[PDB]
Amino acid sequence: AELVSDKALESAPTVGWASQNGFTTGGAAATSDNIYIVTNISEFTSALSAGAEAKIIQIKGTIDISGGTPYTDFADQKARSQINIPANTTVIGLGTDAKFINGSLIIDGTDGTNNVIIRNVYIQTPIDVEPHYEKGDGWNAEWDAMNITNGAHHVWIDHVTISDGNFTDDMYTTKDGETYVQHDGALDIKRGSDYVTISNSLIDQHDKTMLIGHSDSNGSQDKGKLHVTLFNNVFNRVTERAPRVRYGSIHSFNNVFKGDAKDPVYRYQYSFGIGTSGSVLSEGNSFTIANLSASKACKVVKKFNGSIFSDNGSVLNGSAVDLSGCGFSAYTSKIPYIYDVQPMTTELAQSITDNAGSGKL
Repeated sequence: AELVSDKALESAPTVGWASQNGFTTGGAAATSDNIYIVTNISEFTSALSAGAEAKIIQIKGTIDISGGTPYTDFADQKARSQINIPANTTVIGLGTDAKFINGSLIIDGTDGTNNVIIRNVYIQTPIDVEPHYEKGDGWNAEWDAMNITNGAHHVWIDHVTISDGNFTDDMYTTKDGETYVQHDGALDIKRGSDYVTISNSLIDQHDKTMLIGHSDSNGSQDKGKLHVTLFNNVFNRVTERAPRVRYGSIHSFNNVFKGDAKDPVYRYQYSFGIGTSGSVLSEGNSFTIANLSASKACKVVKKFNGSIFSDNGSVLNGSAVDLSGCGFSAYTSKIPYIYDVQPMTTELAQSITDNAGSGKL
């Protein structure tokens, strides 16, 4: 097929981990026969089967991963909804309505997957039709919007939007006196994955959001990996976990967080969650949390089994913050790439808001 989106040939920016120890170029080097334009699930997987071949897959309209047939059970959903992205792929949205629904975009590096670029597309979080019951922990949903696992590396998420969509948590029903939880995390990055850059993206309206380093026992595999750079993104109405990281080395700068500690549906808990052996370097970020007094600024960065967190020139409700008294060790590791962290202002944050997410490339 032909190439419509001209920016489809782009590679991740010099800035970020996805450009360290190798470049992320997706299917740029795709041959004309590896340049598709899918409009439905059949075509989508049909193209994706080019496997490790350089490919440019253009999304036109909404792709209903369910193919119109709702999932009968867990098996069914597992079987059909987990769409895999093969190495050297560039999934780019066309125009403003590039959307995916009833599924999960999986970047599983078990078969060597690497060098992926999901760009300019909306992914509405999937609804698990058969949540497991962890007695004492109640109902638990299974699928995310996008999962990067099993060593996957050199992935670039840009102008992507992950949201709950037409089905938000306040629409949950209740099964056996418990709340039928049908949403898992929005974006996951686990089991050895590395070199990831998320930019100009929007995660809006969701509970458990981004979990990096799924388990704090997996250490050995996760140790010294999971380098994620997040900049110019917007986390709006997300309950917890901008990055909630174990082992990882998160670089979140010039991002826009906006929520409300008393929201009716997604109550702000924190943004950065420093987990076991995790480290986060926050800079020039904008934290606009309704109902959050400056005298409680440390609510934005919560501890777990970690401590390495450093922030620079970020703001809470339009004014400089000081997380220094929150009790964290300094981020001593170096950032290999060169970068310009712009001084966060109302203009900037306002600007970042306008250009974050799909349909705005």
